[PDB]
Amino acid sequence: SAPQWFVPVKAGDAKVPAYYPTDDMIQEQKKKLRTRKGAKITALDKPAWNL
Amino acid sequence: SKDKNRSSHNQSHKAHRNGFYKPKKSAYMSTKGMNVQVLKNTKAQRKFALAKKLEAKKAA
Amino acid sequence: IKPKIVKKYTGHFKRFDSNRFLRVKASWRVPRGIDNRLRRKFKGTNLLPKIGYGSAKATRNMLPCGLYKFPVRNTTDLEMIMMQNRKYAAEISHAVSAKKRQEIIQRAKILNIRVLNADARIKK
Amino acid sequence: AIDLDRHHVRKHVSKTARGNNAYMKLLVRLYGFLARRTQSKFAKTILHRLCLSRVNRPIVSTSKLACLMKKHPEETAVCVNTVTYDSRYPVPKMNVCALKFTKTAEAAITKAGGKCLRFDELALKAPTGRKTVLIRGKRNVREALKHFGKVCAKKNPAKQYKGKQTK
Amino acid sequence: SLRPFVTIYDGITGEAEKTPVRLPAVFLAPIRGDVVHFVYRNQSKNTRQPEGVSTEAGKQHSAISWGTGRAVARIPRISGSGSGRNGQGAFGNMTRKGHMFSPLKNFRKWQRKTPKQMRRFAVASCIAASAVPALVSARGHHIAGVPQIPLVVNSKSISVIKKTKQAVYLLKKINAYSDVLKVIASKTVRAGQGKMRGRKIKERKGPLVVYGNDDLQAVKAFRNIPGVDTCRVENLSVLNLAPGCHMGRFIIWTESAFKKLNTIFGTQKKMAQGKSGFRIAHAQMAVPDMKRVVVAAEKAKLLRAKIVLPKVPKRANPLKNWA
Amino acid sequence: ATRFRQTRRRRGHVSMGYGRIGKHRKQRGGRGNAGGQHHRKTWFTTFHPDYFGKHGMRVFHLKANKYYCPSINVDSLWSLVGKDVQAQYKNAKVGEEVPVIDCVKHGYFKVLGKGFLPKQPVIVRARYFSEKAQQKIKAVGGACELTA
Amino acid sequence: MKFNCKVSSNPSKARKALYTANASQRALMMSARLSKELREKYNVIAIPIHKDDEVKIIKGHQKVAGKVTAVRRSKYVINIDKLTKTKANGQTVPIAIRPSNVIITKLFLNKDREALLAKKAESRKSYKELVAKRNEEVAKAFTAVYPALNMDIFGKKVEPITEKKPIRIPSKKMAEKLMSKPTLRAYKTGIKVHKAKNAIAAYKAALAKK
Amino acid sequence: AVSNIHFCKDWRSKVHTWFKQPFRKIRRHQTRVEKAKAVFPATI
RNA sequence: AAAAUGAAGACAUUUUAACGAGUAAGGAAACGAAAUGGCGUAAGGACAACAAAAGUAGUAAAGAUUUAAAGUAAUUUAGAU
RNA sequence: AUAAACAUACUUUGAAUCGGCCAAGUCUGGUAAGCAGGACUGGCGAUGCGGGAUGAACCGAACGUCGAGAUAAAGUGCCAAA
RNA sequence: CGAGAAUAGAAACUCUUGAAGAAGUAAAUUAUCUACCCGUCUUGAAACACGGACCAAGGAGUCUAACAUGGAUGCGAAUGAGAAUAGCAGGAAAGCUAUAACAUGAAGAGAAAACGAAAAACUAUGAGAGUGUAGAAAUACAUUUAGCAAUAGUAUCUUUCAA
Repeated sequence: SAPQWFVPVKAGDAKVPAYYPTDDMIQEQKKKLRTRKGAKITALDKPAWNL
Repeated sequence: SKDKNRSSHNQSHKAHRNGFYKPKKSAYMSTKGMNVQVLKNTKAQRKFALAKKLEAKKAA
Repeated sequence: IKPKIVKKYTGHFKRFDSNRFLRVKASWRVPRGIDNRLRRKFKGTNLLPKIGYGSAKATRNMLPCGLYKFPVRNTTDLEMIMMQNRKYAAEISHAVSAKKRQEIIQRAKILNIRVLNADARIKK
Repeated sequence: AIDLDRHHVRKHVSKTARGNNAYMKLLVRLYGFLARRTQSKFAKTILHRLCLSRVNRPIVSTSKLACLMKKHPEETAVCVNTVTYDSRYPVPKMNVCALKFTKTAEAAITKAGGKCLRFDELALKAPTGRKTVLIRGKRNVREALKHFGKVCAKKNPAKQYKGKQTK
Repeated sequence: SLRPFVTIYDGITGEAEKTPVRLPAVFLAPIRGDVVHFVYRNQSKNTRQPEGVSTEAGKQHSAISWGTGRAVARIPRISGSGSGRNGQGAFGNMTRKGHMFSPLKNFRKWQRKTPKQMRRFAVASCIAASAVPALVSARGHHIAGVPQIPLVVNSKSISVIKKTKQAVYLLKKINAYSDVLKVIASKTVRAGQGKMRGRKIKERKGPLVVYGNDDLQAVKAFRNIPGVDTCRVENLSVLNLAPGCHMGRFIIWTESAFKKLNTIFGTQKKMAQGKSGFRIAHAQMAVPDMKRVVVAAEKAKLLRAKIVLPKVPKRANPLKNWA
Repeated sequence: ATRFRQTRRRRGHVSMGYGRIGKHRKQRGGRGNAGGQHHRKTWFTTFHPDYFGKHGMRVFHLKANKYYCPSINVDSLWSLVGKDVQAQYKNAKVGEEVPVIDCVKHGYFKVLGKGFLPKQPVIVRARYFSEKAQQKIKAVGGACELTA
Repeated sequence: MKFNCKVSSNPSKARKALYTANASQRALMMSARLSKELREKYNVIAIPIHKDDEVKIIKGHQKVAGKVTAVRRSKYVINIDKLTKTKANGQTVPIAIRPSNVIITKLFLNKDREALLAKKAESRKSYKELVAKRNEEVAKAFTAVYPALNMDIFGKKVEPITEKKPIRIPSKKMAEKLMSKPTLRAYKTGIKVHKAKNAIAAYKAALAKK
Repeated sequence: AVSNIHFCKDWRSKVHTWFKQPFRKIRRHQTRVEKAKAVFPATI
């Protein structure tokens, strides 16, 4: 398995080391930023705790 | 050029920085100059007791 | 994530009388005079470097981007921080040619390392 | 401020092996760990004596070990210092643990049927210390101590560093 | 003392000999870096040449101070007139074209003494470190491919080496050419005023070929190879086995030199023959390992359990805090 | 090592660790042992209280070779031949061969009596002997020999 | 290394003897190499240059071929009729060329170059027969110890010993405790960097197989 | 300790330094060898 | 200062508590829980792309002028000319 | 009774210093002195900060870098916070 | 009414501004508060005390020798013998080796002649090692044993008119 710190990226045919995989087996992952969950939706009748 | 002769100012403060060094207990237990006859009796007994103690040591 | 880097004094500790005489440089020197206005810590002139001015141990020597500087001279020197790309930032030395700079700049993109000299010695 | 009698200054006790000896560093590592875990005053003592300076760790000869081990037949003398050889007197059979053994002292102890141990073996065999006798050499036998003080003193005169026209 | 075996290789064919050789007892001496530093710090100064400024440099004037009452300082001044030199500064240390501070004399102390038994202690400790692959590589040697870190070659293969093409061939067979090429590829030029005095090239250090008394004709072949230095087994010193005070030099022993080691240095129980009066020292620790003591103490149920410091709670105000 | 001196640590201090009131001047009371009886008399009284005067008779030309007499105590006699020989002749007595300790051949002329001898007969050969030296050698069952 | 104690390895003394050398030693210094056609005819590598020779410039801006028109030994340079520059007002001046940037393609041999070339040729042959006698003597010793091998092995490829016999020595545990902090930290970082490189290589191989 | 140092004269002109010592050995050894070659039983 | 942990992490570890003014003067180097911690000048011996071409350099060194960044500070780092 | 284990006892080696000055519910010589000389303690020297307009010593109080509050000497018509 | 305890219950949010330049930082100017000339001798200097017009480069605790303390190192009744000097490989101001004169020490006192050390020691307090009980987390007591270093005091012995 890949190490937690290894996120392979594609190389534009530029020089690569021996250990770096060739881009045909490298699949990009979309950059992720958000990590918090939005507010839950509750009943129209019940009030929010933050009242 | 007359100078100040002497002052005791700050002398006591200096003496108490490292306080009055009391003598050790060994100073109070010296025996030089004691009574002549008292020392003779003490030497006689210490010689007598040592010889007896050594004699047992050689015996055993 | 990035901690709040707090500096206790953002100015410079200039030498005494450096503003008045051009032979006295601005590099700090503690005044050792017997009547010095500064070493006696007068009002107005009482600004001296002290250990209390030091910044927090957590954020010391940390660049504003939130990473620690790491000088590299070639592409191999980048591999020493490829495991810590979230802590260290590369820094191409001032004597590295423009040809070797492209290899360093390209390789760091492969290894996902932030380079602070990415805009150095660029051609016309 | 606060009226303290005196301010905080470093406590004048050594707590590591002086110098860059790799093996003495490990021995302090071993006994600092043993004293911290076992909480034995023997390991605390050995650790403290391992961190003294060379002048404060005086030698103990085989004659002194023989006399102190006379009524301790099956015991392991433990002295944290170099053990020299007293060629004037014979060496009986005994087990000694010491930092270093003189070439002649090791042969004399071995040839008599005894054993020469190191401190790592002693910790392996007797970590808390059960059949051991703690021994240290004499400190006042140094010749430097003769010249300390005032040679004009009426009670305990010094000994007059020799020099120009000393009679 | 089981003293594990050491294999001897053929330099030409690459074939290990059928008769192993026991490791000499000199490879188990304590590796004291502080003792080596004391000896190397002294011995490195023994090659220095005497130097000194001219005894009469800056004192070749008949100058005297002008004195006070002339609005000029009291430093002595050159006598006469008619040139720019007259009336200028004089012998004084701060003046131009005068003598300096306390001038350097050619009878200074150049060479340093060192006791013989301390010098022999350092060589034994430096030989021991040459058999530790971790210390050898950490010094800057490429020993990844060599078969045995106490590298020994046959005395038969050594006797046939007469040209530098053969010595290079042997160095390739025993996988020792990685260090030679590291020196070749990394040769450069000195940075500073050392080039004026003649010191221009600055090369690295490579393998050291230690040979015996029967390999005096193979020395000529190895000498021209860049980054290869040869030494006789008897003439070893800290200047060879720890250049720059970094112990752990990569050494290529020969069969004649490897076997003479036991006679030259002796064992930890036998006095040396080649170096009279010297015996290998015993380390402060019989087994320089702490794990075996901890587990035995653990097995005897003596050590307490590991302690994690409790989290000391922060101070609260009971009058204002109900909890 | 000039970089470990105190001059490198006192750079920036004006007086270089010698005082402002009392400067570092050329002399501090004279050159050499000057003023041995005038102002450094408290020094000589305190630390060398017999420096000035005369004692004993002069030897116009001392023959230092006539006083040469290395000494060895009785307890150290057996170390001249070693412990291997000492144990080998351990069970000897009058009548058979007993080792001879040549003190002179080892550079020792006089034999003194200090400490205790091992309980074995021995023949001690030396130039001079002490009263207690001969007593201890003879009380163990041995003999004393003269030389030169 | 240099083992003759008469000659000096001092750069400053070497340059001084170059500037102050007389005309006799300046001629033997400004030598040029013969071309292939001339080398094959005479079996001589290089000879001191001479006027009216024809040379061919091999290094510089213009690799023209001309005739030697001036052998200036004070400046240590030569002149060619084909390499000139116009001196602004119109007259052309020759361009100085170092003799080590040209090769001779046509000699000017009157009577003593012929004697020199014969002497230069025989010296080459005489040394060759001496080197041959040494190499045979060196080879005769090699076949006495390794009768099954021939001396051509030294010119071909070399196969390293792949056997990896390890040795047990009771100091490898202490290795980490015998380095100073600067060399311990570098040693540990090299281990960490090497391990991570192997981790990436292992991951790549798994992807390649799959 | 009372010091007794005799540096009150011009010791700088009295200093003798041994920089020729490593070449006395080569001189004496070579001459010693030269004697053996000339007539061997003279260096005998 | 005391407890805990400790072959290598790292920020010269973790926690708790007390303390921090200063002329003359002292605290040399080394010492894993380190018997004060560091910056700079020049030269000498090593190390510097670990897989057989192994620190930087005419794709622009040293130096000089400035703009910014790191450090309480000595100073260091980088950009532009 | 109270305090005291980073308590206590020190040993060795050594630096600088022995021109001092001020105060006072103190003294001596003097008409007197911001004079000369002493006993006890505290300070200035070596010392900045708040107050006395200003000041080597007076009053409060002694200083790592900052935030928030309660204060000390002393003040609250304006300069000047009250 | 109600402590302990047993049994069940519940906290995840909004708005504004920011590559049309947020927060921070820097430079210049302005405004409130604030700031006497550095070095030095001195009880006391911003002083109507002296040196200093400005800038660059140079500029001052060093070297040799004897002793002592002290921290790291080797060996240890020995240590050193890189005393001269003599050999070895290599070509070498480097390196290696030399049963060795001597230096310091192992014996001390006396001006010197003449001498030259045990009762195989004693007493005191002191480092360490166990067992049992209990608190009960660590730890606190009872008891058995050894008594090193250090200090002090004793006998005994060598030398001195005198220790």
